[PDB]
Amino acid sequence: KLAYEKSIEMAGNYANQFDAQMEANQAIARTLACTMAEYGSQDREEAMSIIKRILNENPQLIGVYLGYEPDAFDGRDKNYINAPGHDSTGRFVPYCNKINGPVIIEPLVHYDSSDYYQLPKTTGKDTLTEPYFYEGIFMVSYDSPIFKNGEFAGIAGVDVPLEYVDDVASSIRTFDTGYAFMVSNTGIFLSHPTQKNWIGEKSLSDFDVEEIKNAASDIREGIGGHVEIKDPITGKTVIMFYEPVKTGDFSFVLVVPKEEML
Repeated sequence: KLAYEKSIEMAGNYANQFDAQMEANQAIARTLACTMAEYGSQDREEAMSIIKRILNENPQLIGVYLGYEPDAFDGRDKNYINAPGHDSTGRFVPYCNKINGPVIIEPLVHYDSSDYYQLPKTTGKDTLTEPYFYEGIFMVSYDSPIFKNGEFAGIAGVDVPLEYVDDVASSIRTFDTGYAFMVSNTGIFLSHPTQKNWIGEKSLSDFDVEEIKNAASDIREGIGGHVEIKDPITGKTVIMFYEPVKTGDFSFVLVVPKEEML
């Protein structure tokens, strides 16, 4: 009980440690969105220089981007069809990034259907995607709607790689063999000390174990808690403590062998 409470606080502590940098990342996209909502100068090259500077000043990001509705940045998509950083629409959709090493700007893709654009568009709200792999890079995307004259004009977003999560989480130790990992709001592993292959690929809700499914429900709803999980075949019990990460309701999880705690 002294053991559980201390573990509850430690999980909460780490959850908020990860949360802090996420709030900062979210604030970058949001402030870029506020700024572009007031931006009347219509200078595409200048807007691409602004996103490239924000990228280069934030080493924890891998992409900074804007994507606009037809003609909503400067009324002139027809003049930018297939220009550098554009596609065949001429919409202003520059994705400034260093996914492949060097910084380049190429057009966003799937903005007519993918959540990073469509959720801001239909909800009017800031959003954080679930984690995914793109071109070999494990990441999430934070996006904020740009409102011009009270109408949705497009989004400002930042892509955030998550490799550092496993670097940090998988070296956390508690008691004798207690360990830690982070998951996303739908329970997708962002880290794991031994199963690198679960990262980005498996979810808590995939485990055929009542207690783990129950943890994943709470996690989905932003709820902290703990469960006791007994392995009938090894006889070993662990306690799995999970505490919400407030930005996106991800979750920081500590797993502790019950005997070590008493």
